[PDB]
Amino acid sequence: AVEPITIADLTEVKLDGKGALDQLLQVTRLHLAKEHDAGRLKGQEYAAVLTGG
Amino acid sequence: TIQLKQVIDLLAEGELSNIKYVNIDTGALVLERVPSLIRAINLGVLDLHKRFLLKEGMLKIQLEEGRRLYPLRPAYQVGQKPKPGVPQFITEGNKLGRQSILKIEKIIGDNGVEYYLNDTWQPLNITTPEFDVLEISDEFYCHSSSKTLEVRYRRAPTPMKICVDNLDSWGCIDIDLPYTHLQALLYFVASRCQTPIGFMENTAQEGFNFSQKYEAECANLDAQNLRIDPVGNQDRFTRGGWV
Repeated sequence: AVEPITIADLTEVKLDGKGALDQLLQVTRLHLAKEHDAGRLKGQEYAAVLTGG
Repeated sequence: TIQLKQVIDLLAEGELSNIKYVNIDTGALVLERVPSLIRAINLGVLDLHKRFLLKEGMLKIQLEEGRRLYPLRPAYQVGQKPKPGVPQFITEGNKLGRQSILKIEKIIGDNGVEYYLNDTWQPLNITTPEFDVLEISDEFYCHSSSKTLEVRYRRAPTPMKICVDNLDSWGCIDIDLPYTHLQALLYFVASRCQTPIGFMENTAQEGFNFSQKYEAECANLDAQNLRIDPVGNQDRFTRGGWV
């Protein structure tokens, strides 16, 4: 009953992977994308927030 | 003096790329806020026509003795809709729209004489009480000897009507401008659209910067003299006496 948690479990290198880091980044991207689609973000705060986070 | 709307939108992509108007965040392609973009562009064109002449028009009024007020509205113009309560006395000239008369400039009779406009106490003065109406006094009828009038005025084009079925193409629409004032119109629209967005230090000033560039470009066009400019050379020697 010992499943070894590995780097693949944390994150595989692909952008669309299923790693925890990957999916957290994806949900952050979705929230920012909706914010930009509404008239509330320019295309530069989008990058600033992500890089900070 | 025409430009395809297609080219305009493709270029405005290069300066509205930051914001919602034209881009999905992924695969930046034009959205369908094209109606709002058109409504902004029409205002820009009107402003440019305010700042420079770029156009002028002509009418021809057939006088009627005993009349006091002649309004210039698209219900009195030949070829328009003949409202029964009004007699259609504007018999010739550019088709009249809602925004066509920016200012009346010259009034020329059938004899070649030139009457006076808003010059009080002049012999045969014509007064505009409401900026689109000619008030003709009775002394004019007493000494007129003219059965018709010719009017010249500063024009602005009539925008083309967009339609929900026309949302198919939107690229056959033709803006009415020379290309120079296109380069200026780009900055105008960009400023107007970018003003109400942004909360970072450098991103809160894009609207102001675009306004500044718009003013600079207008000044440059004035300096280069790319608009119509009549210059007067009277005779002064045929009155009899100055020779």
